Amino acid sequence: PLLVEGRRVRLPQSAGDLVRAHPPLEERARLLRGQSVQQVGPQGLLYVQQRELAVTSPKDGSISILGSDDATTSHIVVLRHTGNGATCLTHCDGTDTKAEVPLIMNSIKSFSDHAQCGRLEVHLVGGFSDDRQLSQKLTHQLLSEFDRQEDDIHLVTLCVTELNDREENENHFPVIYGIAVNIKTAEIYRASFQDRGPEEQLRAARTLAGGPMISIYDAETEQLRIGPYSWTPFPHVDFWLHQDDKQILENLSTSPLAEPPHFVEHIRSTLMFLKKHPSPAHTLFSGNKALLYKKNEDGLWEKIS
Repeated sequence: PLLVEGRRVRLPQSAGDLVRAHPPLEERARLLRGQSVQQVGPQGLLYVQQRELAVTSPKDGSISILGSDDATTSHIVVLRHTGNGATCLTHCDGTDTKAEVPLIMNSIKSFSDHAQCGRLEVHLVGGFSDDRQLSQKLTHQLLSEFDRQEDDIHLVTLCVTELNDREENENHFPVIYGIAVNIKTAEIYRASFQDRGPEEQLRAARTLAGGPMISIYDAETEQLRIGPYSWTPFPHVDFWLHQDDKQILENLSTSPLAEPPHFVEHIRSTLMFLKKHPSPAHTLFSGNKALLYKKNEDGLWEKIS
């Protein structure tokens, strides 16, 4: 079940009510929202896209920081066992939360040396008070699915939906769009990411075409493993490529007035990828082999094999 200050959470309950009733949650939210955003560079970074999961631990010699950005109505989730340091960062968008929380749980529970030290801690950030209730629904689903687990999960950070909301000109949008977690130090902090590779377009197209949550990183081999992926041709991809920025925002975004400024440019490059690669399974991959990337000496991703 989900625990706050060592006791069970009553669900359903709004995130704001939870935070107001528990001073540790309120202080964490105040401090997190108050941080200035750090521009996290590529060294030791694994950037996790929407509908992806990455897990590793402090003995990883390649990755020291997990991060995700652009959480508009979606939530970034961090589950950490403070004893062995196993740390999973996930960017959930409400596609199938009941399937996705078990994936996060199993990614951490497989690490042993877990009984003698530490505990399971969970952190949830993202979203805002959006007109379509998408963030609030995601918050409820994540809290409920974690609370139905048998193991004790201690809720440490909760900065979602109404807690993550700001207003300008009667227009609401998120405060925190992105966070990083340092796996060695356990720090979780506000962050933005300019270097989101590798295979940024392939991975974005996989999710725009409707792919489910996937785990992208093999901590044992310190290998990023991309694909093989498959999809059918994206409907009306040429038509959407010919629409103007306002039409793309209103129809291809969950919240047209809350997206970050580069949203349309990002989706145009994803649509172009889909247009160029309507059937990637046997054109972008060989013999069903994943594309393999490892960190090089200077902390950048490099393709192997």
